[PDB]
Amino acid sequence: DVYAQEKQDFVQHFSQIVRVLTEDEMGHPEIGDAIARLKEVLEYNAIGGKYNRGLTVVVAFRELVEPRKQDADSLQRAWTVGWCVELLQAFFLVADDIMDSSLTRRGQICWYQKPGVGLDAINDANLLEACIYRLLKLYCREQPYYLNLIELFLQSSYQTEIGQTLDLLTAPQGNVDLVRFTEKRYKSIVKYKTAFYSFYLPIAAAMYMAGIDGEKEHANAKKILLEMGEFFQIQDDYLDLFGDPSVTGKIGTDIQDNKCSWLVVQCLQRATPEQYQILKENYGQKEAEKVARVKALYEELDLPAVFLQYEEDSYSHIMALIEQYAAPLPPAVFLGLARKIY
Amino acid sequence: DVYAQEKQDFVQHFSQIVRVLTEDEMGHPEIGDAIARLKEVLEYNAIGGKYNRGLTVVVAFRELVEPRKQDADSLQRAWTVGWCVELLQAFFLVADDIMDSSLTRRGQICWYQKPGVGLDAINDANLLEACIYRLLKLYCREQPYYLNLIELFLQSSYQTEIGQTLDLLTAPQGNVDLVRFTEKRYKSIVKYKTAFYSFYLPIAAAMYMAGIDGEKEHANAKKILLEMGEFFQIQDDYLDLFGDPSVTGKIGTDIQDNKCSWLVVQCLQRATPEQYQILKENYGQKEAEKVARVKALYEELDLPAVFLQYEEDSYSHIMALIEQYAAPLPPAVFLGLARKIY
Ligand SMILES: Cc1ccc(-c2cc3c(NCP(=O)(O)O)ncnc3s2)cc1
Ligand SMILES: Cc1ccc(-c2cc3c(NCP(=O)(O)O)ncnc3s2)cc1
Repeated sequence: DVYAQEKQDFVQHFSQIVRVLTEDEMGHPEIGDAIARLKEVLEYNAIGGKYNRGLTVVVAFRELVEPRKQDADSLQRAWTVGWCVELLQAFFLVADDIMDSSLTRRGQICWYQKPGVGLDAINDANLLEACIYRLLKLYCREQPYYLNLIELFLQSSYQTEIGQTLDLLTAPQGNVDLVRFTEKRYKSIVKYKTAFYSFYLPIAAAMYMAGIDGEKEHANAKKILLEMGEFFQIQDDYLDLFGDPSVTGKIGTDIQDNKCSWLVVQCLQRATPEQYQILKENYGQKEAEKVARVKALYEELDLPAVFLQYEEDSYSHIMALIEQYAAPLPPAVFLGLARKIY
Repeated sequence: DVYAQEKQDFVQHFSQIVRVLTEDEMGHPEIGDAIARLKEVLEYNAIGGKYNRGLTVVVAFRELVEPRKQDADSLQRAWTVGWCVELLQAFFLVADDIMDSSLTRRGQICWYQKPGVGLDAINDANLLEACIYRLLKLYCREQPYYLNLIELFLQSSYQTEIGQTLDLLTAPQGNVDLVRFTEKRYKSIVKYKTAFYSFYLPIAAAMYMAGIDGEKEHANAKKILLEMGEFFQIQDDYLDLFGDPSVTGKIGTDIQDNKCSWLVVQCLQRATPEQYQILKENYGQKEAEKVARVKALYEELDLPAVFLQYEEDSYSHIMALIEQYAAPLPPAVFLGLARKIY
């Protein structure tokens, strides 16, 4: 991977990200205990994932900038901005896991379930978000793209938070209501809640760092990348239930949780009224056999075939979008991502 | 009040703040349900207080700008930025009330305790914060002070969130530990958690709107205003227990809640070891008589006299600070605030 090549250097820069977010305030003995807590919060929640989003900033910056302008300090800013994208994500997850009452995240105890944390994790989460703008100011304050990146991350938060409201409205806990689970609503939630920050954000950020700041160039990249984000999430919903779980590690609780999955959406538009009932009675419940009987209704409806059909169509749609909207960015910016996700 | 004069026009602008935060997205039928939720969140949580912080932006802008540059649109931006300060506050309180497990706020049910809200209020809170930057962009994007205000509000969040961590570390729930309750720690919590956003923020914001953007001018105003914020909070802690409660409406649960109040701090530095014990045994507990016996130990120690003594010293300290650090701002900027708080 062009990712495994830059990965080491990405994770190693984290030590410096942290030093700087705790050292810059060495003039204030008074708040040392809060800054220690902050460190623990950064270490527990920004570390442990694959870093795909943050790393995309770095890879894209390398492909976008003329190599004579990749001086040591330019790269340091790319690593730093990649970590900003990872902290934005760590803010969202720490807060989501509290809202979902999740137990674990990456098979580790969620931060809010640790002894002594509880709902204080709400402030911790907000602190992760604040670190983003601290780092931008520390590293990028003099740069012509400074304001551009501030606005991009604030817009990234807002889109995500809007998509979270939409999700929450669409799939309450303690409420089966499949009338909400439409195709338009599904695409909407995906686009606002995950595709903007997961896919648009990191390429956009490298684009601004590269001086590529035109509205049209960004609109064009966004068209391709929101489309990829849509596919990524649909594949996430398919795997949840059909992914061989040793190939994931996770085990899908989508159905138990009344999630607006891609599966239940397709299911609903493909179902005589007797089918509705079996779903209306088994969706969003805890026991194995009532969750086995939904997996059975999906298998019975060749939704795995439907997915494979969707994955094929989607891949040629994305490639046509690259052909049509990538220029004047090197198509490889988008092709590297397409390769990771297909 | 110079406040009651501009108040009406402040509260009336809220209708427009909301229209604009829900109308600007009329191109996106898809997210209408999230935007309705947002409206409800704004209406329930940004309305109902006295608006002292937001109004300070407006009053200060009027005293700082030459009146030939107070065109209709300039004022609209001042009203809007005042509402930004109120939304920053509404974000903090919605989240604090969740962390504290509070029941009511302004004698109304906290937003997170409303049926159907619960911990979704965490996203709602974050949405209040995001509205700030949406409004700044909508109203102030072309202005030379734009970036200055963005940075000021992000710094205001960060300071507050840091002070919240400090508070949370200092006064856990389920932990009497008076060893943490020192004078230095109290001043620290107050300065970071409430004085920066309550007092520095709104004057600073008007200063930038006025073109007053020098680091020295801001450092000077900050010295005066963090000092006022310290006093305001100390008076808040005194009143909690001794304020005639018809003059407040509230009724102080500081002692029950193991709060790092100004009172328990003074108490501790003024106490033989037998006194420590009575406090160590009665602080942070629920029943009336164990809370009556702390109020008794305070009265017994002439802490009300101590306060009145502190209030006198404080008022001349502030006035000397105004004399010394106000220029070239009109001293009235600071004197109006001193008048509200003393
Ligand atoms: C911008 C970007 C780039 C790549 C990804 C990927 C996530 C992921 C993945 N997800 C595991 P995860 O649930 O994201 O830890 N599994 C296998 N391949 C990939 S590629 C996500 C976002
Ligand atoms: C910038 C600024 C200006 C004024 C205030 C005041 C709050 C307040 C007050 N507080 C009642 P509150 O608990 O703030 O609703 N009560 C009486 N006078 C005042 S003045 C707080 C902040």
